[PDB]
Amino acid sequence: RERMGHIELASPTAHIWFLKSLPSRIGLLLDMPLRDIERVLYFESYVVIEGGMTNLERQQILTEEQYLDALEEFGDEFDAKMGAEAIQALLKSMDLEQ
Amino acid sequence: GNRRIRSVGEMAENQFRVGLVRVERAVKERLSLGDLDTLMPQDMINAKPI
Amino acid sequence: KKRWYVVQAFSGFEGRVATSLREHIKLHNMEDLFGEVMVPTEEVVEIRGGQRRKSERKFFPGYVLVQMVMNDASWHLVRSVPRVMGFIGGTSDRPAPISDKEVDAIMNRLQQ
Amino acid sequence: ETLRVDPTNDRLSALVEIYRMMRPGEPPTREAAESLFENLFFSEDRYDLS
RNA sequence: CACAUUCCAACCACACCUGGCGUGUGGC
DNA sequence: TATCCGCTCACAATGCCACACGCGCTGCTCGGCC
DNA sequence: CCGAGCAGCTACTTGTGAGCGGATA
Repeated sequence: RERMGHIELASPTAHIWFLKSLPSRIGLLLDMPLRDIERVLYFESYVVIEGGMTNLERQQILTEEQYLDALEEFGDEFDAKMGAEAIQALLKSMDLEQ
Repeated sequence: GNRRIRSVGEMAENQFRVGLVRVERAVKERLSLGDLDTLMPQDMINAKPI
Repeated sequence: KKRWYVVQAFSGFEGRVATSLREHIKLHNMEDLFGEVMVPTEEVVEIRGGQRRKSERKFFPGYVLVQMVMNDASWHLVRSVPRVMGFIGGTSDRPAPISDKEVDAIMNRLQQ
Repeated sequence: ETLRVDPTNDRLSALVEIYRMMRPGEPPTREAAESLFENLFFSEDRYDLS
């Protein structure tokens, strides 16, 4: 009645409750419109991470063309991941007090 | 005058057509390879959907 | 250029969708726009033994990636044939094909 | 008013716009889009006014 | 020598059953 | 650039009781240190 | 080849509240 198990998902996934709350938690926390987060979640666009010296904004989203045309500008420091893993990296790389 | 009444016959004919469109798609995809002198008009039709 | 785009079909009907799209290509005589099916199910993995040593030409994900030239008519043709539920690719509806590295990778999987 | 709010003027852009309105994305040419508009309302297989 | 258990006259233990879910109908 | 207006989506809509019934066929895919 | 479990074959509700553009000063 009480012993439980678990599943080790190979790819970390998002929790649909925190994404479809209206207002969703990530939609307000990550100061990003829910449409773009849904775009990143279903793997039809890219979102950049760790901008730094690149010309792009670190939280900006990109499409596939917007990624291939901009990859030639920077390929070593500019990285745009594309899956609940991206928003997980966004969460882990976010400060609370600042 | 604006509300129409349908009997068992009309609903039965409708469902017969719903099954017939599935069997139609089936016989159309099966006819994509059937040629002359290789099949009777019996094997391409199945009883299942209708 | 004949690029290698990826297409997903109904679960199990991968080879059937492959032959259907081949018959559709041979139908509208559009061979100059497409290549071949390139069915990646080269997984001859089998189980042998007492009177049972047959092979299994299966055991692969449901992907029937086809070499073809991306175009409006080509896309509408490969989508007009039924059982083509999946057209993978991050895009509105016009995706980017696979690169030559994965081409050689799946070629090695074909040869092994 | 419906004319001055009409974004498209010719017949071909009307067809592709109504296709985009029916099916999300999938932007065809004018001749490819017309198939939908001619098959949904004027084809006897998908319109069966008795 | 030590740790740890000991398999058989009535009988105690070896009992007792489908709302998972939906649909249809009827009543208050 | 703020801010009211128009379009779009989530959520709700007794309670009980009684009876009856249901989820198929062909096809496809995965199952295995003696 | 054998067995076991699982997949393909929508619109008369209306109202309320909240959110997302959007267009007007």
